[PDB]
Amino acid sequence: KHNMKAFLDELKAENIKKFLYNFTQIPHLAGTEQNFQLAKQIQSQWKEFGLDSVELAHYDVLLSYPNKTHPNYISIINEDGNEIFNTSLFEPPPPGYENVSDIVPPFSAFSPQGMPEGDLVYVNYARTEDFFKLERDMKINCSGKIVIARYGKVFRGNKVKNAQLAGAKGVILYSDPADYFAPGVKSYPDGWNLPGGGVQRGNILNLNGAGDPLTPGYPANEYAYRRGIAEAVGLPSIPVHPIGYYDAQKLLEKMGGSAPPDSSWRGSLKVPYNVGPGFTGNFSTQKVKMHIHSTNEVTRIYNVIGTLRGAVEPDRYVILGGHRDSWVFGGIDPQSGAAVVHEIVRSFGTLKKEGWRPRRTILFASWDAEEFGLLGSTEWAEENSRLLQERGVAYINADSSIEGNYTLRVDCTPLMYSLVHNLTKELKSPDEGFEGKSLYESWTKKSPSPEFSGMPRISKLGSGNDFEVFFQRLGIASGRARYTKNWETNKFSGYPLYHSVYETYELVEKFYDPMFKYHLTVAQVRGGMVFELANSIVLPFDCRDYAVVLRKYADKIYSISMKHPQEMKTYSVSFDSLFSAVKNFTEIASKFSERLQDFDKSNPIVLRMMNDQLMFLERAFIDPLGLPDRPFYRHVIYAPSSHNKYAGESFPGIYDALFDIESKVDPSKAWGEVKRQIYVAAFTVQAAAETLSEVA
Amino acid sequence: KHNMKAFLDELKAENIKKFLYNFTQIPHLAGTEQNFQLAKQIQSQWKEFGLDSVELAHYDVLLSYPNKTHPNYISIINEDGNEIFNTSLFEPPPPGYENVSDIVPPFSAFSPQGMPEGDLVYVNYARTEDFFKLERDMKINCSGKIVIARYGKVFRGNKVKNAQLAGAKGVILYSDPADYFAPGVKSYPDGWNLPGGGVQRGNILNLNGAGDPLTPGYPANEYAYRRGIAEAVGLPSIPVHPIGYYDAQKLLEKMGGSAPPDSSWRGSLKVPYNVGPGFTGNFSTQKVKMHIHSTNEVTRIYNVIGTLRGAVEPDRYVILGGHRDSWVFGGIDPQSGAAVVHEIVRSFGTLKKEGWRPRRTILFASWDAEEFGLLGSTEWAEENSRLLQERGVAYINADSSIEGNYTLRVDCTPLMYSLVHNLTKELKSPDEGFEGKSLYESWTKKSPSPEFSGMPRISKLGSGNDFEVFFQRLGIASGRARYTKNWETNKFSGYPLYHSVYETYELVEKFYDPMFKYHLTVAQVRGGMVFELANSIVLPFDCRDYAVVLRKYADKIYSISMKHPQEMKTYSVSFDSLFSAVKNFTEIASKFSERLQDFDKSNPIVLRMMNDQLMFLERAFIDPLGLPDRPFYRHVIYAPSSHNKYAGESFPGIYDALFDIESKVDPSKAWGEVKRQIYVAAFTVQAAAETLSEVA
Ligand SMILES: *[C@@H]1O[C@H](CO)[C@@H](O[C@@H]2O[C@H](CO)[C@@H](O[C@@H]3O[C@H](CO[C@H]4O[C@H](CO)[C@@H](O)[C@H](O)[C@@H]4O)[C@@H](O)[C@H](O[C@H]4O[C@H](CO)[C@@H](O)[C@H](O)[C@@H]4O)[C@@H]3O)[C@H](O)[C@H]2NC(C)=O)[C@H](O)[C@H]1NC(C)=O
Ligand SMILES: *[C@@H]1O[C@H](CO)[C@@H](O[C@@H]2O[C@H](CO)[C@@H](O[C@@H]3O[C@H](CO[C@H]4O[C@H](CO)[C@@H](O)[C@H](O)[C@@H]4O)[C@@H](O)[C@H](O[C@H]4O[C@H](CO)[C@@H](O)[C@H](O)[C@@H]4O)[C@@H]3O)[C@H](O)[C@H]2NC(C)=O)[C@H](O)[C@H]1NC(C)=O
Ligand SMILES: *[C@@H]1O[C@H](CO)[C@@H](O[C@@H]2O[C@H](CO)[C@@H](O[C@@H]3O[C@H](CO)[C@@H](O)[C@H](O)[C@@H]3O)[C@H](O)[C@H]2NC(C)=O)[C@H](O)[C@H]1NC(C)=O
Ligand SMILES: *[C@@H]1O[C@H](CO)[C@@H](O[C@@H]2O[C@H](CO)[C@@H](O[C@@H]3O[C@H](CO)[C@@H](O)[C@H](O)[C@@H]3O)[C@H](O)[C@H]2NC(C)=O)[C@H](O)[C@H]1NC(C)=O
Ligand SMILES: *[C@@H]1O[C@H](CO)[C@@H](O[C@@H]2O[C@H](CO)[C@@H](O)[C@H](O)[C@H]2NC(C)=O)[C@H](O)[C@H]1NC(C)=O
Ligand SMILES: *[C@@H]1O[C@H](CO)[C@@H](O[C@@H]2O[C@H](CO)[C@@H](O)[C@H](O)[C@H]2NC(C)=O)[C@H](O)[C@H]1NC(C)=O
Ligand SMILES: *[C@@H]1O[C@H](CO)[C@@H](O[C@@H]2O[C@H](CO)[C@@H](O)[C@H](O)[C@H]2NC(C)=O)[C@H](O)[C@H]1NC(C)=O
Ligand SMILES: *[C@@H]1O[C@H](CO)[C@@H](O[C@@H]2O[C@H](CO)[C@@H](O)[C@H](O)[C@H]2NC(C)=O)[C@H](O)[C@H]1NC(C)=O
Ligand SMILES: CC(C)C[C@@H](NC(=O)O[C@@H](CCC(=O)O)C(=O)O)C(=O)O
Ligand SMILES: CC(C)C[C@@H](NC(=O)O[C@@H](CCC(=O)O)C(=O)O)C(=O)O
Ligand SMILES: *[C@@H]1O[C@H](CO)[C@@H](O)[C@H](O)[C@H]1NC(C)=O
Ligand SMILES: *[C@@H]1O[C@H](CO)[C@@H](O)[C@H](O)[C@H]1NC(C)=O
Ligand SMILES: *[C@@H]1O[C@H](CO)[C@@H](O)[C@H](O)[C@H]1NC(C)=O
Ligand SMILES: *[C@@H]1O[C@H](CO)[C@@H](O)[C@H](O)[C@H]1NC(C)=O
Ligand SMILES: *[C@@H]1O[C@H](CO)[C@@H](O)[C@H](O)[C@H]1NC(C)=O
Ligand SMILES: *[C@@H]1O[C@H](CO)[C@@H](O)[C@H](O)[C@H]1NC(C)=O
Ligand SMILES: [Ca+2]
Ligand SMILES: [Ca+2]
Ligand SMILES: [Cl-]
Ligand SMILES: [Cl-]
Ligand SMILES: [Zn+2]
Ligand SMILES: [Zn+2]
Ligand SMILES: [Zn+2]
Ligand SMILES: [Zn+2]
Repeated sequence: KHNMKAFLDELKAENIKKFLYNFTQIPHLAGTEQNFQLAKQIQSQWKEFGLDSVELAHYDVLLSYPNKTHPNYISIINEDGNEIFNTSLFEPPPPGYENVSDIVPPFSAFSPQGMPEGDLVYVNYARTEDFFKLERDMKINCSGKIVIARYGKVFRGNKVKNAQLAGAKGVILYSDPADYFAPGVKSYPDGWNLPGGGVQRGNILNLNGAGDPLTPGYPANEYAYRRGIAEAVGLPSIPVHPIGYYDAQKLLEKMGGSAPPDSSWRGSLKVPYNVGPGFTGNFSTQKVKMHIHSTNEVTRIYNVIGTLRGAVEPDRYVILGGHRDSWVFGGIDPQSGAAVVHEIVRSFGTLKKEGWRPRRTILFASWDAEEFGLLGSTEWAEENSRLLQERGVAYINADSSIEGNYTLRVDCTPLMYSLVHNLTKELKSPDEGFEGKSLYESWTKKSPSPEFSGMPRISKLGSGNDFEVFFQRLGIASGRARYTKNWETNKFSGYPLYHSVYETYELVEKFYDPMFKYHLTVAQVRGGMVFELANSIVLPFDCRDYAVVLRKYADKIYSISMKHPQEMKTYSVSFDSLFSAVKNFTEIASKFSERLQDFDKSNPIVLRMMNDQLMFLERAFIDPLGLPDRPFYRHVIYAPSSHNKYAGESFPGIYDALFDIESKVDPSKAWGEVKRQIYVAAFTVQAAAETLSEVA
Repeated sequence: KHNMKAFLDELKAENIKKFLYNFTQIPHLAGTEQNFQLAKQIQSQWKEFGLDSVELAHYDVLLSYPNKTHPNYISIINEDGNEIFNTSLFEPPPPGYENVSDIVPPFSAFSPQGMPEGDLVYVNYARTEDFFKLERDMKINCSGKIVIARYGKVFRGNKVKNAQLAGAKGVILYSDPADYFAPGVKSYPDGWNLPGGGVQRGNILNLNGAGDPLTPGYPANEYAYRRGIAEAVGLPSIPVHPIGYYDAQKLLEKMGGSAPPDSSWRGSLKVPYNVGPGFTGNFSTQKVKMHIHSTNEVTRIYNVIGTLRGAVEPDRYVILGGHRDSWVFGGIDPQSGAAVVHEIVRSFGTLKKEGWRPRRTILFASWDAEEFGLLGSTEWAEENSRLLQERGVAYINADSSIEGNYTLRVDCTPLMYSLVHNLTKELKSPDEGFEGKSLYESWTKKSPSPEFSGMPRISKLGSGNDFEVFFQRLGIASGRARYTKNWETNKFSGYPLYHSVYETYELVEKFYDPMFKYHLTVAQVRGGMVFELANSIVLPFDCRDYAVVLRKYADKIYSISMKHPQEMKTYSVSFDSLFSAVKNFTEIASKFSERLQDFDKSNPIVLRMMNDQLMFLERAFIDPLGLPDRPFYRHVIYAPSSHNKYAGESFPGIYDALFDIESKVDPSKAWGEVKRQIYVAAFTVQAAAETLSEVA
């Protein structure tokens, strides 16, 4: 028969392996011919796999590339203006790829051009709190300095924004062995650690959900009217360049000025980690000079969109999407995800050729230009926003299936918590020592919930991937699942070879997943979720799980405010409305759940009415006015952190109103805005609750 | 049986008459006790009439009232500062009402306080083109002058905005007999003309759809956080007061300076209509002084919301709404509408008591505070926006049923054109000389379409009534219908006794509609529309009618642009994308219409899928970013005119970008913005078209 088990049993580790090899032999950088050729290949294969239609959706977006005949690099210059040390022009290519053409050298995409020259200040991870420590506690002024920051902890675009706001005239980003070299493991090609010549590529935009910097709000189609570059969204104002730890050692070893303030500022290199500014006595007349010549260029990109039409509710869409573009070979990011999507489409297509169709329509997407700011997913969603907001049931992301081989890592809306628990209880653990046990059992053992015994950790959605437009702009229930490494403290830093030329097929096959069993398990989780969302008669969302988390978030935000009890008295700052709304949501959700299990199961209108109530529940948390100064982050419960795009923040409007409030010059105005955000949150929670009330 | 004919036959002229008398014996000013008492009465009666639930929804909004012990008035002062002439403190009350308490004296709601003193400039109707003529052609400077303007042609808030922008320090509004005294008709109480002591009340806000000035975006509930008055939306900065033509004659008779520029500036009073500034030689040292002491006050208002639950689609809402608050007795505005709504609810309730229910849910609303800026409808829609945008099928307004007795006047979305044609063909004309003929026949004869032989005129929706939030903010298909007077050239000026103490029951019964036959016909049109919208199996919308009008609007906007052919060449301004989108909409709508008539009529999912496509078609014209500087006008095809809130403008984003473009100092920038608006319009039309495509 044609059920979830038939779907899941058709998925094969060996196919995922074959696909990963196929997708990682040459670079697939967004906007390049090689990436268009792969788009055409996946379009052809998805048609052959059995999808009803498979189309390319193209857009012309702003991208950024180094100048091939004018390379980017950093120097130390002496007082004569001789360049006495230069950083590398490329990463040493991996064995057997030293003749591959078109490997883009390391660069920070969207850096402006410039040749700034100055003294270095070391800023640790360039986090908001690192800059607070420098300016407020240490009294070090970054104005007109070049800052050097280690990668890790937060999205690199936030580091750049923080350095600009501190008055830096350039930023150097580097990978410290403390963050990218696990003790006791060898460097690539002999292990999975970053070598000293390896460098992490990546964009440094602050788009806040806008998509293409030139066309915020509207798709970058053939007649689009573009902003001028001076009005573009999210571009950095100062030059930025990334380097490896061999080169960083050379820039850091001569650093003078103040000692590091404590040990959380010292990495693993044999240098003092002095903060500066500038070099010690003998070298105090030497300076650092950047040479950045990259150009921004409007360039065509291509999404592949595959449709499997639903048999009963073809106007309800379940979307499985992940990106195809890579920095170089994309052995983990993104092709370990794309190979999994490819096998899922193949399995669904096998069932379709046997006469089966899902209840609801399934859309499959291979997005382009994710690495340049989620551009392909965002432009397509802008083009199709009316269809998505009235018809979109759920979005399941599918970037890298593995970033480690320890346990599962899931981030999703609370509406999917019960679905994920139930599905993982029905899947076999691939883990050593859990033979014969469920994935739920191994995952719960290795990643326990901080709040509940016998349950696994599930995190908030932040951003930094292609679910952002669907979840934070449009309010479509979204989720993601992948295998990860131990110690989720380091989760925002990436794995050691992230965005380097060393992320290859061989890396995955030799060091991560030789039997492709972790890939297979992740295919069963993502595919199983899509199967349930597209086939369950009642949508598999539990509104009571939202009620639980809303109380947790309300307790958390109240606790932050209560660090300022005198101000809460003076300005009559009350959270009563917010707790009332959460209480009401809890009561209404409980009654709705009772009707959902009781309602006349023979009545397809009451069913679809109740399915519409479940589908539009995530949508109810959207505020059409957006969050302050971030018009494309419209979800009132969740937004990417203003300090770290990768992290989700709960009740973000109230959180940002409270952040560093003790430093605001006009406290009455500042606390007025806290009160306004409490009203907006309490109203939105109550409005969302009321969508679950009886409809008339 | 229980069909539309049973509904329509139950409606009685005599009941409408009884209700109108009942609703007009005492003033029902928003925020007053008398108006709360009437809300409670209508709640009780709607329950007794048979509705499933009837609730009050209350809000606390900014309202404005004169000071009872410090009256507003205008003077002419001599050089000694003696007040030699004062305007009236009240309108002489009508016969038998001279002892009615709490008649609010004439005032302009939301005027600031002030006692400005200066020279008068006469500005005709204070339209954008009147100010253009004064400053540009006549070289008259209004800076620091008091302007005097006649009512008519455009909404009074636009006059006030125009006077402020010209630098006026006060505005005097008056009713000229040219606009408010029909030749050969007697003054009230002997006829329906405005007496010389009659004065038109009315608010002078420029809200642009915001609702309560203190809470834009969110309902003014019990925990709302308000803006300070300095940040309130839409308040005027200069004092404003209205007067009758006896008083206006006294202010205008001494006017000197320049002669009127032509005869379209002269009204019917025996004065020169000199433009000023100031008075002629002998009186040149006299000035005009305003004394305004009104206060703005947050005040509770109450909407009555009645529900008749649908039998098959209870989660689909058809709304019939109109306001209850009046300036004084509200004999025409609004109680001639409210009495009709009351009889419609009574008829629906009779059918319900016999076991009938409509297919879809019908919501009935008695809105408060319409006269102070559409506040009650807008706050309720802000509170319920998530429910309305996912479930709202249609909104039918119900302000005054009659403003004349000549023929029908309909404004609606093109989606309702076919519904209105079909219904009026099935109704009897009440008109003299059309006995035995259809309403369609009399209406088409008296108000022919400017474009099509054998069809009636149907106008665009503008604003100035409670449909605004539903149609221009939320994108719910909306319509309105009433009986009107001849010569629709004067349609924006009102009938002579509009917003005066003389609008009484006696006015309607003696002079407008003694047999209540025009009221009955309007009840059959509004009720018949609500019946069809709530009961037709397929929603009674024809998307092909939108396609026709979109081509007309595209031709019109292209023609405006083509007055500037040299600029269109220089800046490559092309309308090709917009015409392409309209062509595509036309083709897709045609194919959708074919499926709608062909689809398997036994399949309720294809039906509801296709009903959802019809319901969300109006919704597709909403841009979540709004129009420039008008965030609550989000419909891209229609917005209230920026020059006249009562008039609708088509493709408003392009129209406003083109308006007076030859006067912009930076033509490249100005034409860039025209091109941006063409892209937005072309994109939105294509996106709306695509919602009618096959769904997968
Ligand atoms: C969580 O869910 C509950 C419902 O269980 C909501 O409760 C409502 O809470 C508000 C307070 O925010 C109450 O508002 C009060 O309404 C009174 C009149 O209520 C009657 O009439 C209405 C019809 O209009 C009915 O809906 C209702 O059942 C009652 O019969 C007003 O008189 C109150 O105003 C007076 O008191 C206040 C406070 O002291 C003064 O400031 C005023 O000036 C005035 O004197 C007040 O407005 C409302 O009645 C409650 N509804 C109920 C119980 O059904 C919560 O609001 C909701 N939480 C959130 C965050 O939305
Ligand atoms: C009204 O409806 C029609 C559909 O009937 C839409 O037509 C589309 O119009 C656009 C132009 O705006 C066409 O875009 C062109 O697409 C070419 C590739 O198309 C092929 O591949 C796609 C899959 O990606 C298929 O959908 C399609 O069927 C084709 O097989 C590009 O090569 C074109 O770019 C090249 O030419 C232009 C113009 O000279 C250059 O500027 C470029 O640099 C490049 O050389 C171009 O982008 C699109 O193909 C049309 N779709 C069709 C026919 O199905 C209208 O757009 C629509 N109106 C509006 C307002 O939306
Ligand atoms: C995840 O799995 C759990 C456990 O199976 C699911 O909860 C269970 O769901 C069913 C509904 O299919 C409930 O059965 C019902 O029981 C009541 C009597 O209590 C009866 O009236 C109904 O006719 C029906 O048989 C069952 O109680 C419930 N168990 C719980 C809550 O412990 C859950 O729905 C799954 N989550 C999904 C699909 O998202
Ligand atoms: C307003 O009234 C007109 C005239 O009645 C309505 O148009 C008519 O609608 C019916 C659909 O109920 C059409 O009948 C169909 O004819 C085709 C064959 O051409 C057949 O395949 C179908 O089975 C069905 O019988 C009829 O053609 C059509 N007449 C027209 C367009 O002239 C119109 O729908 C009404 N508008 C509303 C309800 O909004
Ligand atoms: C990846 O797999 C695809 C699909 O099998 C290969 O593309 C095919 O190559 C054959 C032989 O060269 C051609 O005849 C077909 O036209 C191709 N099919 C499609 C759908 O493109 C591709 O060569 C493989 N790539 C690598 C690097 O191994
Ligand atoms: C670092 O690179 C720079 C640029 O290529 C080198 O400086 C150049 O040296 C050549 C040959 O001596 C001169 O013709 C250029 O005028 C120099 N350019 C600049 C911008 O200074 C420099 O030698 C390199 N330093 C090393 C390898 O230590
Ligand atoms: C308007 O009609 C209503 C409803 O008939 C009248 O209110 C009723 O008055 C009677 C007798 O005074 C009371 O016993 C009822 O309690 C009232 N009913 C309701 C539902 O309020 C009202 O008096 C009429 N008003 C005028 C001015 O004639
Ligand atoms: C217009 O009204 C004003 C204000 O009431 C009158 O001027 C006042 O006259 C009284 C009695 O003579 C004085 O006590 C006040 O000091 C005056 N007030 C002001 C503000 O001037 C004025 O007489 C009236 N003019 C008429 C009726 O022609
Ligand atoms: C496989 C993961 C490590 C990919 C990682 N995302 C990611 O690398 O996306 C890119 C682009 C993200 C963005 O521009 O928002 C980046 O961070 O440089 C994430 O989802 O955490
Ligand atoms: C019966 C009509 C003459 C009522 C008329 N509307 C109306 O009087 O509304 C009021 C308030 C309108 C507003 O504030 O938008 C006004 O214009 O003063 C209209 O719809 O044209
Ligand atoms: C890149 O640098 C070369 C060589 O100096 C120069 O000729 C060219 O203008 C640059 N290319 C771009 C795209 O700016
Ligand atoms: C940092 O330095 C610049 C000038 O070199 C100055 O404008 C700025 O105010 C300084 N900030 C401080 C001292 O906080
Ligand atoms: C994969 O698992 C093995 C066994 O625990 C381990 O030695 C290896 O380090 C893991 N690989 C990675 C990349 O973590
Ligand atoms: C109205 O005027 C009176 C009398 O001059 C004054 O006492 C009162 O303050 C005013 N009322 C308001 C509401 O401003
Ligand atoms: C109108 O008068 C004021 C000063 O009385 C002046 O500021 C303004 O520029 C004048 N406008 C003209 C002459 O257009
Ligand atoms: C009502 O109709 C009669 C007959 O044409 C006419 O004399 C009268 O003026 C009309 N009333 C109004 C208010 O137009
Ligand atoms: Ca865009
Ligand atoms: Ca409001
Ligand atoms: Cl992912
Ligand atoms: Cl109306
Ligand atoms: Zn990725
Ligand atoms: Zn990446
Ligand atoms: Zn009215
Ligand atoms: Zn009115």
